[PDB]
Amino acid sequence: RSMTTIHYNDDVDIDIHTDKNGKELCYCYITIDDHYLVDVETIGVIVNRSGKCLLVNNHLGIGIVKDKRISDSFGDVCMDTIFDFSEARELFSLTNDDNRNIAWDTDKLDDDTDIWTPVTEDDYKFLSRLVLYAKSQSDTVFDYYVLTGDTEPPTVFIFKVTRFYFNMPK
Amino acid sequence: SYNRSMTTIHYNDDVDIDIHTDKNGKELCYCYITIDDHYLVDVETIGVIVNRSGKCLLVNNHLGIGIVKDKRISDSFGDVCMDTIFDFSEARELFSLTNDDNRNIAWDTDKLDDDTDIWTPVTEDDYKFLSRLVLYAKSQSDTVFDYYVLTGDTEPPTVFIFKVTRFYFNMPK
Amino acid sequence: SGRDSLIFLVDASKAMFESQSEDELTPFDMSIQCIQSVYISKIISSDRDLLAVVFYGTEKDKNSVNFKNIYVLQELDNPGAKRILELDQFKGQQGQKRFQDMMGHGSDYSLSEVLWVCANLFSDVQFKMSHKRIMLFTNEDNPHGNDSAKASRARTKAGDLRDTGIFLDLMHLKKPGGFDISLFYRDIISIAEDEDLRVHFEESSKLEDLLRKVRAKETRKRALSRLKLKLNKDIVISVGIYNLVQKALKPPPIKLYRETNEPVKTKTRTFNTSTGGLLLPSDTKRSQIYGSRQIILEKEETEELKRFDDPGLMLMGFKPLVLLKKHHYLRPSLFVYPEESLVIGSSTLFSALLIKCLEKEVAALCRYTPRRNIPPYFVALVPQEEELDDQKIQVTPPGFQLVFLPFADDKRKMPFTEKIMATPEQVGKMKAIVEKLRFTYRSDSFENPVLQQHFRNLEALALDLMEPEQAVDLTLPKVEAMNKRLGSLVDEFKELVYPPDY
Amino acid sequence: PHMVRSGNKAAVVLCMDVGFTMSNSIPGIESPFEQAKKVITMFVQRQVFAENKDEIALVLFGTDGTDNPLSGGDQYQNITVHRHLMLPDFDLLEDIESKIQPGSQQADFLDALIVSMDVIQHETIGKKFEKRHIEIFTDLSSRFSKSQLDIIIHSLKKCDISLQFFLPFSLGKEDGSGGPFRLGGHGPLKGITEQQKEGLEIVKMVMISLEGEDGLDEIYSFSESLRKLCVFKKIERHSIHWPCRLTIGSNLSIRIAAYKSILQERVKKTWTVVDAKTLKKEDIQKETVYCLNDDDETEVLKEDIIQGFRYGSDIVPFSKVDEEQMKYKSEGKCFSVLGFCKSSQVQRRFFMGNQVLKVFAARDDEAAAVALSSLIHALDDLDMVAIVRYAYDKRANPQVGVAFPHIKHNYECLVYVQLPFMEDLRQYMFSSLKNSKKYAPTEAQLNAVDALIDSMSLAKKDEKTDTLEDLFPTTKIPNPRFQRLFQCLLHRALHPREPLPPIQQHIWNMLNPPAEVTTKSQIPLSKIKTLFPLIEAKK
Repeated sequence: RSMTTIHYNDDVDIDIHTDKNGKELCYCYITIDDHYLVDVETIGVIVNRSGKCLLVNNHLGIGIVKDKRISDSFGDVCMDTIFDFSEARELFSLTNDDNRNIAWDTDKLDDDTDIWTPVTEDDYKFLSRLVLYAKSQSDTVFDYYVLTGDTEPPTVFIFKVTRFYFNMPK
Repeated sequence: SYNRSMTTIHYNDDVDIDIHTDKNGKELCYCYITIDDHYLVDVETIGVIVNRSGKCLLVNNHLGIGIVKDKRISDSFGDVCMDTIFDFSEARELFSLTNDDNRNIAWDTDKLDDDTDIWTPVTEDDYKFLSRLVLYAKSQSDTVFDYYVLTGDTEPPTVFIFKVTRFYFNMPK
Repeated sequence: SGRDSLIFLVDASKAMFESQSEDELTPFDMSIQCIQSVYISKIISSDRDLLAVVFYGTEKDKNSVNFKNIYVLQELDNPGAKRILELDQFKGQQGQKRFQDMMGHGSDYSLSEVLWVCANLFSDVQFKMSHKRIMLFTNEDNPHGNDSAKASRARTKAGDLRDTGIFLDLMHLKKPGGFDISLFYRDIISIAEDEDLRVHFEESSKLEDLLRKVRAKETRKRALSRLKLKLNKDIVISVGIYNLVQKALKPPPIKLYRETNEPVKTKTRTFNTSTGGLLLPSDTKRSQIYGSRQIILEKEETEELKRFDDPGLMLMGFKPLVLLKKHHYLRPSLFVYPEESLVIGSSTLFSALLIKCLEKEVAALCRYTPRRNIPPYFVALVPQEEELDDQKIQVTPPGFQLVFLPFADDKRKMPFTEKIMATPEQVGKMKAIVEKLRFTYRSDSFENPVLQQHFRNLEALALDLMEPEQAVDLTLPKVEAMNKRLGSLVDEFKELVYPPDY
Repeated sequence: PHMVRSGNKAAVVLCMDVGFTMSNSIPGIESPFEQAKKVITMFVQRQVFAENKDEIALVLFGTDGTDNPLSGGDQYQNITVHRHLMLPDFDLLEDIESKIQPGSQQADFLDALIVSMDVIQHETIGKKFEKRHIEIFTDLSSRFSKSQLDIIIHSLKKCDISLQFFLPFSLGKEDGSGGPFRLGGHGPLKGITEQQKEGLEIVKMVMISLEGEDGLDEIYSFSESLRKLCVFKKIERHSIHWPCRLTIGSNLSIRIAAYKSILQERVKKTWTVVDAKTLKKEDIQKETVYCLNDDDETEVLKEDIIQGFRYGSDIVPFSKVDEEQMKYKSEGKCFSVLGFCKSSQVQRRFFMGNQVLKVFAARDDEAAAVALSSLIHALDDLDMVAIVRYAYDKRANPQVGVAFPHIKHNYECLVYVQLPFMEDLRQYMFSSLKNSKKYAPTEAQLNAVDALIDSMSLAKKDEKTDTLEDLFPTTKIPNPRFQRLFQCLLHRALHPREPLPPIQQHIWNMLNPPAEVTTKSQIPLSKIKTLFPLIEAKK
């Protein structure tokens, strides 16, 4: 019943679904629409049920995974990643005006929990395969996400998001 | 399993038709559309009906449903937006509207076939069915919607965001 | 009036095919390229004129009355794709070969018959006349020096055409030994009374010079408005306002009927939701919502709250030019010229004001109201002296620059910044870079890429051809040449300025 | 182009004197109470009709009552807080118009400043404010105590509260003093009393302590406040920066931020066409009917809107075009130096566009600042400018413009202005007037014009220090349309059954040159009228 399967190691395989049904982690492959303030085109994050985001790819591969950049929300990832200027938080704040989350929509976020972080080479291979698969599907299947900056008039950032939900073994 | 994805709307005494969420065999799509605040937009709600050929029919607005009597049929959603939501005299013959991802408001990437015909109410129970559909869409517009993007070729070009609630159905023949 | 007519008369004698220098364009090719450029400009500007190209000095003929050595390649019609394609076919070395093959060069001609054919072409048009103009593209200064009978008839016919209303113009090209107008012409070409007696264009040797001369002398100047400049309530003179610069926009699509492709001429109507009838202009009002309050005014009062002064220019004073800042630009400038047709004596006062303002280096601060019920803007009339280049082309018209001045509301605030200076060595290195990257700037050195691409696509579609070939943008910097010219100066500047860590 | 700002609000306390002496009359000048009312009304109208988020409080001192939270008995008396920190509305405007009356008492303005400080300190706890401002409208004709002065200055510095002072008179030095008196125009040290001098000294020293030498620039008169934007100077916000990299070649890049320096201010709201009786938009249906170009009256469906383009004498339909066929693929947002050229080659008459940009180095970038300073100084020393390619984003049409250096004592930057393309130039020919025998002016006419130009000079070389002074700087004058519109809107909101009032006299005064130029012109103007005959055509 799994929508897709990715080989993790010799023993176990990881199931990838297009819907959030009893799933812990969500990988989002994001293409940012052209804005005069944004210097980065595409990114990729892993989000857990608490909203914690780990950055995976920045159109140069999965090499930025080793830096282990963890943010409390997707807005923080945007603040620290996609803007060339220094103090982005001093100019505006990013939020969704419908209280929607990039991965869980209008669900209840869980309390602060530790984010899954790759350790072994099997994890790195799995993320490489997942990023290639997400890039393959990005041209056909994706949805629209909107963030709003509290400027006068308000700034709108449009994202094209491809989402994949899955779980890691204990 | 407290949620519902398929509903039934009764048309007459014997035939009651189904309203789905996915386009897995449907031909007609009703779109309930809302526009956020902007400095060039003054119309908020516009409802349309779209076929697989891309032909669109204006159904309802802020004044109710009695505008379906006018039978305003256009060839694209951008044309309807420019005709109705951009009624400003300066904005009439000013620019155009397009989607940069080649994605339709009803069928997304699906190809549009050659135009064959346009469905339009002829009877009196058709108006009741359309009113029921509009009411059902408006009841579900506060939590069930998706984002749609159009680009206006102004100087510099602007981006318009729409909240769309979509319902797919087949009208019996 | 409104539909100008222009006839391109190109000589086809043997001298028009000698090139002397092997790297210089043939005069014939210069003429063909100039005409084709004029066609492209007319289509791009969407200007509805009538153009015709006629050759004389050929063996073949196509004119209505079967005169000798006069071919009418194109009659008077709006510019289009196929005419430009044919002219392009005549272009180049192969174009010259095919031109000679299909219309031979070298024969005896008579200018009287050529001008008669051109007059007949002007007469054959049904959509009014307005301005009628003929341009000669020749490099022979004495065409009938051995036949005085032809020359006298040519002068008589030229005088008759000038009396009818046709303006004859010369585009003399480079000739070995120079071109002398006083030999044969000056008895045929049109001279505008005493204003255009002297100051005639020099002979053309390059394509850009000839194109500039052709465009300068066929475009009729159209005034945006004809305002009044008032020194006070009593002394008022008449001036014309012009837009020497104007942004070129991509033409919007037109609506056409499916039955027959033609304009629709859309109309707007006001309807009532309840009654369904028409609405009189006095049956509606204007509203504004502020918070939870509605403010209602009639249309007349909405116009009245914008009314300050009558249209025209009111003189406020005279201010030194050093007090005008280059970084206070607001909107594109206009041009002010005297108008003698409205108030008599305006030109003398205009000339005296211009002379004295140039002598004293002063600008006239005035208040500007273009039309009725418009609030005023402060403008500066900066005196502008006439300037000509080596070809005697007017590169700068005499008159006044109308420069718009910002209000306090148009000046925005800058954030606080700490001033960081640079050491003299870094400034010297950057000076070296600037010197290595020097060129000469001209106001007509760049073309709009979007317009060019749009019209190339339209031209390919109208000719029913395949996809065109994209052209390299001329506003995109040539990074490779810049890098080769700079060399290691960039590395040295980076070593002096950029820290190794960042 | 449009202005995009950060989204921060400000708290402004207007401290106004309503005491006895600020009501005196004189044959030719309005009382200081009325002028202060005019300035406050201007400020509040702009705030209300621009729909800003700034919060305004009003504190009157000199009143007959006492409504301040620091009264405590026999202390801070005759100080009323007429309006607490909230968004301004039409109730405040009505209060300023015809509900606040002159008092019959006197109050120390230092105590009023203390009360205003207390209002800011205690009414901003639960909210966020980027700037805290106090504007004081007084005449300095009351006794005051100097005891609390140091505490006042320390509190102002600690809490970061700015001050502006507005007085019936000016702060000019050696002005030289000078028909009917006009208010708000561009053209009295002996007319002030000793108490006014002492108050002025205290105000000057407080301003110097708060800011420095530039603090004296922030003491205005009621007359010049109506013809300036001074009341909005400390609550203005700059635009969000445009970030990019100035590239000279493919190996030299400088991180830059561009701000809008000049941008035309426009009315934010249009007029909605509504029904005469119901006063609602829903009763108006506007439709476009083209039908046919002939008198046939045949029903036309919207399915026939296919449209097409014109290439001269031919039509290319939309049936043969594609969306991706005709689209200039921009290389992206860029600020790239096409090259360098002499300053005299780029002229002002060819400037195009509707904005001017100021280009600084990126914030917190020492290397970028040094590199940009080197470029600016190299351009200034060699008298050169940069011709650059400018693209706002991947969708905006590319532009070609000029960047030229701008060096001042406190900052240095580049200035960008758009330049024309070939298609934007109209090559007209005009007859020479110098070489015209028909329109050649005589010597007497030239002398008369010279006299007129000499008599209408709007500049002066004062102090013989080779310094040229402007007697009519129009770039410091606000646009009269906004004030006229606000006045008419307020009159319609408060007096529905009355016609719109005429234009205020001070608007006319600020749109006209000083009266010293008029008669100096009138004599040579009369001389010129005789020498130049101007007869209107009688066609």
